[PDB]
Amino acid sequence: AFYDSIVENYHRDAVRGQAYSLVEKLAPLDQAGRQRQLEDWRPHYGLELSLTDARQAKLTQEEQALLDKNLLVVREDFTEFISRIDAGPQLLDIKLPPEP
Amino acid sequence: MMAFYDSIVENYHRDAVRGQAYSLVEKLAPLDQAGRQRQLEDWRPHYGLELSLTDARQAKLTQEEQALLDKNLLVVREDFTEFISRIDAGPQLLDIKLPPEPSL
Repeated sequence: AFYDSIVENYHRDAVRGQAYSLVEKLAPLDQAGRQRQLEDWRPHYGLELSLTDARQAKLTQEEQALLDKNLLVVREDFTEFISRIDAGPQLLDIKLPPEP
Repeated sequence: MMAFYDSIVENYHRDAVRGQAYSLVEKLAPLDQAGRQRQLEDWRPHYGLELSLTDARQAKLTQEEQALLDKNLLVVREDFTEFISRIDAGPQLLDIKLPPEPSL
């Protein structure tokens, strides 16, 4: 719907730079290096950070098509963001802080 | 309880932006003035946020807001769309603005 598109694109815009900077540090690292880098960030981040992939995330074909374009997949009422990291299958998951 | 509502919204936005600001400051703080400007220019084509440098004079910070910076907490402004962050012990601060909002 039009509301959904505009809000989704806005949050895409608000988070794409954040995702870029996290990916820029994660992409050169191996699997263990990525997990350690996530643990290093967590005491400084209000966002929930984790690694995932299309199977663990149950990505639809439309969502995979976004990742092919290096666009953020937006889920969970505009609070979860999934980013391509590189040419490989492992993805970055970013969640906004929990609400009170 | 709507009487405190602005503190809930402020703390939420501070929580959502504090990590972003930390990662930006980590790159800016070690750099001299030319390096900070260069780094900002390299970031902009990858960011939907507006990124700039400011200080307490040109931001017209209140004492309350300077008190937050002294604690390395984000100053939050402009309908929770602008965030000002301490960079180091110097006067130059980081200004972060969310993307333009849609209009009816």
